[PDB]
Amino acid sequence: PQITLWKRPLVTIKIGGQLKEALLDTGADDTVIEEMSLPGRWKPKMIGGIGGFIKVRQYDQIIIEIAGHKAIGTVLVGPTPVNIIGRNLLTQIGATLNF
Amino acid sequence: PQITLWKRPLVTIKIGGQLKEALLDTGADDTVIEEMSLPGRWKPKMIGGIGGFIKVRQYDQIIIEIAGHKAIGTVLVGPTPVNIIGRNLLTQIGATLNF
Ligand SMILES: COc1ccc(S(=O)(=O)N(CC(C)C)C[C@@H](O)[C@H](Cc2ccccc2)NC(=O)O[C@@H]2CC[C@@H]3C[C@H]4CO[C@@H](C)[C@@]42O3)cc1
Ligand SMILES: [Cl-]
Repeated sequence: PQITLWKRPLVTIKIGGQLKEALLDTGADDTVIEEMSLPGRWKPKMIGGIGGFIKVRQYDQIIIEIAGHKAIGTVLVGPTPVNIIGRNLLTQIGATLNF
Repeated sequence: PQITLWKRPLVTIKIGGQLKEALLDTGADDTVIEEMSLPGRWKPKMIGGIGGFIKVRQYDQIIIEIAGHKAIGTVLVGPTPVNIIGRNLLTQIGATLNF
């Protein structure tokens, strides 16, 4: 698909057996998902945005379906107000910015 | 151009006579630039990201050249770690997300 940017670029994702809405975000290095339970070991991490830093749990090798496209990578879980699909997974579905 | 996302999508902008680097950010509604002096009156705005809220100054109808494309629109000025080009100006230069 080609997605215009008049509105937030939100898509449906499947992660950990649940359906969620998430933002396709070229400004995010990593993918950040609201608090949920995932399997495996995790390590703590601090990530910084506008307004300061938050603590998240880093999970590796997580499978995510993004608008029907399967991808695997690291997912950060923490108190974000919006689910964010970052560059580490956008590259895997072949996403590009065009102008 | 067509910009892949294996690296941060950084571009050169020109604003108020100065060259700066900025991130093309589909996850940002608005455009936010580090502290600088711009012409005209400003208005207050609160913006919220991952780490809380900050107060910024809103300037309207600012000329800005983004990777050689001219845009005229609203720019927010405040303590941001990186200069962010958001959807308000990405739509003016005709940017889309494709996969
Ligand atoms: C290592 O991995 C990461 C991954 C992500 C982040 S990140 O979330 O911190 N970030 C990184 C940028 C700032 C360098 C990704 C950016 O796309 C963010 C996404 C977003 C949208 C909505 C809510 C939270 C986060 N966007 C935003 O902050 O948008 C807000 C939205 C409301 C208004 C409109 C915008 C103009 O100013 C900002 C503060 C905004 O206020 C950092 C590190
Ligand atoms: Cl990854």
